[PDB]
Amino acid sequence: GPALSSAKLILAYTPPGARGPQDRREAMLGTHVVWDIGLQSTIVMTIPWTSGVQFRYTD
Amino acid sequence: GLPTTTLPGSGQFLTTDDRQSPSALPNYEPTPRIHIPGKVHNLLEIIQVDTLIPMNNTHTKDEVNSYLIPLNANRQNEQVFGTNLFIGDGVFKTTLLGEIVQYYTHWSGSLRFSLMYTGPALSSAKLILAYTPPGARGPQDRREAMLGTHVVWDIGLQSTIVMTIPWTSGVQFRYTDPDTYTSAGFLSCWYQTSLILPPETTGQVYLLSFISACPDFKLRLMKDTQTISQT
Amino acid sequence: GLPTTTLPGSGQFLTTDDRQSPSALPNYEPTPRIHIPGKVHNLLEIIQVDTLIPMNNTHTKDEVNSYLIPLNANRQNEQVFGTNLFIGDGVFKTTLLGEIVQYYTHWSGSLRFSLMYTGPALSSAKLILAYTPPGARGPQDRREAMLGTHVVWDIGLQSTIVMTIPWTSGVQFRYTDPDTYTSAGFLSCWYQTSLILPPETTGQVYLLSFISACPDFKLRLMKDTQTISQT
Amino acid sequence: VINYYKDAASTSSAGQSLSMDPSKFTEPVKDLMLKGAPALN
Amino acid sequence: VINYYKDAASTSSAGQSLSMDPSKFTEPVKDLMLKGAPALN
Amino acid sequence: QTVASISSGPKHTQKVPILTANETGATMPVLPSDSIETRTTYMHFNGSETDVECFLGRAACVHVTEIQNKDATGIDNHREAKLFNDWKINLSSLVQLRKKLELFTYVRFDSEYTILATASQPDSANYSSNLVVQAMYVPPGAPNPKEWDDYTWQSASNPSVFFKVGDTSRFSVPYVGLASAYNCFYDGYSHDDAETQYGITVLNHMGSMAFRIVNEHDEHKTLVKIRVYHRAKHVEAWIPRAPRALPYTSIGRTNYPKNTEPVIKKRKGDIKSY
Amino acid sequence: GYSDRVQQITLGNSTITTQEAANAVVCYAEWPEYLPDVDASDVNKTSKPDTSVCRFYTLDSKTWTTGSKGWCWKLPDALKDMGVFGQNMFFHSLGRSGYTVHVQCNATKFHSGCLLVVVIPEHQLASHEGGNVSVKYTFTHPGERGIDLSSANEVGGPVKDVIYNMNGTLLGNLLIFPHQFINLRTNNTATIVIPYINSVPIDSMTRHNNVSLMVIPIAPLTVPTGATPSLPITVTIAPMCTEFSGIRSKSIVPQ
Ligand SMILES: COc1cc(CC(=O)c2ccc(C#N)cc2)c([N+](=O)[O-])cc1OC
Repeated sequence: GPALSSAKLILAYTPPGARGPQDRREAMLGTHVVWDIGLQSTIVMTIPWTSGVQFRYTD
Repeated sequence: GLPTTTLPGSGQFLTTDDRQSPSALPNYEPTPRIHIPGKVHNLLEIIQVDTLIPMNNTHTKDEVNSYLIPLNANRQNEQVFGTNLFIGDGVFKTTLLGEIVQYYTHWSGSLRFSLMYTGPALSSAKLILAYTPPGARGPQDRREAMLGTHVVWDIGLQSTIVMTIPWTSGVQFRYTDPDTYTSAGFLSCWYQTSLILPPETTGQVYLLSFISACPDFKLRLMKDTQTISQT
Repeated sequence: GLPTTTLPGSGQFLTTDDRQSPSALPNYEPTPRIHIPGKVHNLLEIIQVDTLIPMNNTHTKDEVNSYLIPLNANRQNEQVFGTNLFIGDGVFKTTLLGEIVQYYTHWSGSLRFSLMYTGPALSSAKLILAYTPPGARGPQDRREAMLGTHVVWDIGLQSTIVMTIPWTSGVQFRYTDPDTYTSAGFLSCWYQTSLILPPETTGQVYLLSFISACPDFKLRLMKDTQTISQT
Repeated sequence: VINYYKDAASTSSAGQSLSMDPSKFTEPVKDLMLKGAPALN
Repeated sequence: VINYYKDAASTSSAGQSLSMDPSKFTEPVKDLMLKGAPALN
Repeated sequence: QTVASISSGPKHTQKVPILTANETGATMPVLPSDSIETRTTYMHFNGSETDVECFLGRAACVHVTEIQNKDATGIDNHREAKLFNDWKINLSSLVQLRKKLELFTYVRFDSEYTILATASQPDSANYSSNLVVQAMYVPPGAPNPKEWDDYTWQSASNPSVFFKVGDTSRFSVPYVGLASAYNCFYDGYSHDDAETQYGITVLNHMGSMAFRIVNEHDEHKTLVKIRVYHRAKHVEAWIPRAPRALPYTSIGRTNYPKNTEPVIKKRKGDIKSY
Repeated sequence: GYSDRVQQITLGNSTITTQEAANAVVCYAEWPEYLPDVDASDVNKTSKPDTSVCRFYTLDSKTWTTGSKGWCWKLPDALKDMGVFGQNMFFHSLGRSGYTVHVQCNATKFHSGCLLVVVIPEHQLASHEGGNVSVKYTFTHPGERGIDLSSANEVGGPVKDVIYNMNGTLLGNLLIFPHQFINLRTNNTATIVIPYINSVPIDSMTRHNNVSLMVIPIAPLTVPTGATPSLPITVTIAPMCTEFSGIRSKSIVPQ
């Protein structure tokens, strides 16, 4: 978006066990990143390996 | 003559001051001390000795029964007794601990609450004592009680169970006079399994409860007690 | 008995004396100290923290607007605000500095007066703050003001300008209570160039002013304040 | 703490005993009982 | 300055603290800000 | 000793000490030497009089009450007849000292009390009686006096002072708070209840001070007014707050009157007026 | 290469970033810490959930309009229904905690407005009824919705004149408390780290709110010509060095 515009978004990773968040509050309760749009154009949120069994199926 | 300036307060009689004063009997020689057992130096020494709690203070007048906590055979998960922990009032008010505690305004430390089983040797039982720290209500069923500090007591050869009521508080001192901010919580007892009597036995079974202080204990600001008068 | 002579004053109660007195609670053991952040040792510590000045105290009642100093676009060399420097009265009377200052009779030292611009980022402006030491009247036009202690402030990335009001006096202490002999002078602000707003912008622009003391500061002779009574 | 008077009774309060041994009241048993060991062995 | 009384509360006023550190109020910022350097760098 | 201002001359640099950003929340220690040419001067000042120990270290009246010596015959309520009286200890009844204490959030200190008793005989009297006052401290939990002659005045454990009217009583009391410091404010309740009281009135249950006149009655009636003064010593204060601006309405709560005059003075003229 | 402007804060599995901050404030220059033995009183061994409670929780965004008076939240109240932190609050008799408060509000270089963001320890509110009326439990425990200073009074509630800080002191002197400003032309966010401040080692987390957080518009909001006359304000709070003690049954509170 244009340089003179602004915004603050929040990315969120919801580990298995519960449903996909239906509202920001629900999402924010798990792994997340509050991104402030600015000079640095890109936000990098990592999705940390969160699992019991140490390998998942690609299928 | 040394110049002096008398300060405000001069002439006052403060019942609490500790100064010297002339002896009205000069040269009097008091009687020699002899050895006498049982010397007491601090009241904190004696409140560590436990005395019986009149837990069952449900009678019309004072009586030995006020100290007997009834226990019923084949009852399950039911409540045996309950009480708040205002040690300066209620069941505690007449006990040695309560009596001494009332001579002071503040208290802190841990309490030692114990129960001694008196039912027949060939009988059995498993009870659960529970301390509910301030913040929530007195437990209404075993489950609620068990969620906090507790002890599962197995009646057996060793007749007495000693559950300590660990000092659990934010502010480091409570008032002896019942005060809400400084409430200590609740004490309750329930059936873990039930009381079982042997054949040819039908008599009532009782529990004796005691209260005393741990070395943990502290009392401050001496004051008069509500336990005596004339108007 | 040691011969003594009581001096005049004996028996008096001087609210300011500092003597010893017997404790009414002997052997009482106060609660242990624990760490608590934000300890204050001297009032001179806290008056160095600045608070907002209700410079625009031109309203019918107290309100947030009393703290907003209006700035107008495309005005040139005109006056923005003015005030005398009786820190114990006027606009200063309700500020932390003024409030504390009023607990004392004398003051000395340098004041820290600052302005923070709140207008849109894409707007610009150059103002001039000026301190007029005692002896002459409060400046009536920029030229008059500029002839004394002043600061030309360029609004920019750094939002706040801090103009110090250097201790300028003959006698080394002034009265907190407004007194002519000990007057501190005047403070004024003018347009150096003008306030310029960007396109699509019409909203009002405001300035926030703060007041605090420099380490320079001194206060003497504690007294009661006119800022409280009953009812 | 200068005693202005000749007799002992004249002096002020004694100050904390600092003895504090409750055992002569809490544990006046003949055979020592160790906490943790069977009260009745 | 001889204390006639046994308890601490009896003694007179403490005397000047002589600590005087206003920074915990005037400069409670996480990143140190040097006078003269850009407040916002 | 300490320098009040160092000698500073002309300036032309990229180091601009007078340009800051107050939104950081800091008050940069800018000095006159940072914006004008200064000469050297010394402090010749330590700021001893603004030390909290000094600020709260002087006696302030914290309560005025009244008791009287008269025939008690027939009187049913001694307390009401003022044959003896009470004072629910608190330091926020009289506003002067209160505003000072409330300059801080937490406060710890020992207290030195000075009690003054003055006699008065409004009606016809042949002489001024020589009355002795007894001030007894009744800690919460101690039995309260009901009659000016209860067994309670034996004061076997409660500390109490006896002094002549017209004279003054003095003694100090150690820091009696239950916590590590006293609270000047308390954003809380005694327990989680829908109707219970809010504020420090919940924490301030310090007990009462019972006053009475030991003498039996004389033919006339004597009115004794009692004034209690408080001086703090060995002071400690934490978390300074905004000074009280509006008038008080009640002991312990921050409440202020409805429809109060504005506190900030209104300019007689412009925002440009001197 | 670094700047007060750009910052990252990571607690638990939550991370907030800002590219337009104005440093950060650490109340009374003290970072939060756990309760040391020397200061402890309660003999119970405490519980330190660590990462499961010491993370950022985001409250519902408020809407800043040209007529807003301000908002007031209270801690720990504001987080009583926030994940495991909330649960621990009610299941324990006692507890202590510090926080990292992050208030967000972005606009454009054409807007203008200045919010005061302050933390007030022991913010004892006043009753609008005056005299000696109290303020009912419910009204000082608004939860995450907080108190709206531009809403009307209500029986049993507190007074809400922004000007008198809801306690009889003037707004202008609120700056003596650890604070920060969000001045749209400079700021985008405000960050304040709060250490445990109390006269007791640990306390009840339900009957006592240790501090209240206030976001107060000082310089009113102004938007460019023909733009939406409002901006959202978002508050994100993360507990730190949280300790819980005296676990029992779950507490039941007024309403
Ligand atoms: C002289 O009258 C007495 C007064 C007091 C009350 C006291 O000292 C106090 C001071 C400040 C604060 C605060 N904040 C709370 C209480 C006590 N007392 O508390 O025990 C005894 C008195 O006579 C033994």
